[PDB]
Amino acid sequence: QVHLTHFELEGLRCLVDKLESLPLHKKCVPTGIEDEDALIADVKILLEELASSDPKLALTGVPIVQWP
Amino acid sequence: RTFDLEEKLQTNKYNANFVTFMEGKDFNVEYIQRGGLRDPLIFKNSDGLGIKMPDPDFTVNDVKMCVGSRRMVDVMDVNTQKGIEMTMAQWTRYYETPEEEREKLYNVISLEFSHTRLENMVQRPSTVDFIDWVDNMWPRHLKESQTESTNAILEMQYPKVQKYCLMSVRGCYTDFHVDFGGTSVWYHIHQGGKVFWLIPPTAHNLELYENWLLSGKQGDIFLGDRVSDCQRIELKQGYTFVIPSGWIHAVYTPTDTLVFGGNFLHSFNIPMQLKIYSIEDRTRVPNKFRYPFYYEMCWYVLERYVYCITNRSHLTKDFQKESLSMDME
Amino acid sequence: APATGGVKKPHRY
Ligand SMILES: O=C(O)CNC(=O)C(=O)O
Ligand code: NI
Repeated sequence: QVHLTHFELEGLRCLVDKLESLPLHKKCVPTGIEDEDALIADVKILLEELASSDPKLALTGVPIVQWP
Repeated sequence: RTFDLEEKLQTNKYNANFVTFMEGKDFNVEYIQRGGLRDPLIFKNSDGLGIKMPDPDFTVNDVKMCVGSRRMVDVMDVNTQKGIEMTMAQWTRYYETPEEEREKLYNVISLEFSHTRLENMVQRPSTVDFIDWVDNMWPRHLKESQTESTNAILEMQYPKVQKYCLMSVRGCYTDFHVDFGGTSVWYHIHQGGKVFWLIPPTAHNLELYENWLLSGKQGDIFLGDRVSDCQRIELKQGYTFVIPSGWIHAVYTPTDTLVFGGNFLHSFNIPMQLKIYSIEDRTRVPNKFRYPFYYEMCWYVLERYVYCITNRSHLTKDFQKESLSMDME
Repeated sequence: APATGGVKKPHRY
């Protein structure tokens, strides 16, 4: 129902494949993250669901990620 | 150094046109969304950028009184591109020494002045604030906890790379490089001027770049001669420059100059940001010249995206409670 | 002797 830019979608696919495939000693899972694996899984679903985002509707002029 | 810098400044051969000249009112998040911040940008004028700078006649000694006389600073020995270290009082004295009396050429490009008096005297372009991963992704309460104004890694609560004061004497050269972590760079000429050489990060050029670093003939090969298309371009006093991720650049200083700028990761060229990180890995760059907490920040980027869209948190209960408390301020 | 991070500098010669 929201529209990301392909820039982002492809970025976030790159990031998830990256982070997932680092070994334990290089993964750098930070203090605030609870379950990385559960995070990796949710990212992948999200990307499936957003794979069909419209390029023109993504140009909202405000970022998806903001503090409320 | 075995190539003639002066011909590199005099030749017409670096005649690519990669830079888009823009008005500040047009540099917004829609532009970023639309273009991926892929292009270098020049704002000849600061209108609509949202920047804030110090008094126009601000001096190096002014900088030192804000950051402290005894603050240790990284300096670059121009001749060797090696790093040394001195106090800001010493640096200030070098900088105030007459051209003909300075034995060596030294450059400072790495004074990060956040959490000092200087920090509130400088503001980046607004749009950067909307996209910088530090601001939008890093747990806020950690960023806010930062007290140390130096870059001591042990005291560092977030990737302290946002606000840098660069101070360069006539003659300074910085050889070709890419900013750490594939960070993008905003860069404001307060007094003086700079000459930049720009190479786009095509796969091919990044291959040459890495090979060049691994070869160690960096004093011997002017990298811009090794590529199909390179642009040399002058920034004048009051210009603002933005450099996208991965862009390979060198910089010369034709006159004593003061510059405020800084570095930032963003959500719109992640593939490149990862490419550059991996080049640093392979070429074995010491940690100290790298983006602090790189992968940690990437984990927080993922958590934010999943949270902002789906409203499912993957932060600990405590971290979630710290964020709620700040939401209620 | 405190180790630093986020030092901007190209490689040496
Ligand atoms: O100005 C200089 O000597 C070098 N500066 C940079 O490379 C930069 O801030 O990205
Ligand atoms: Ni640079």
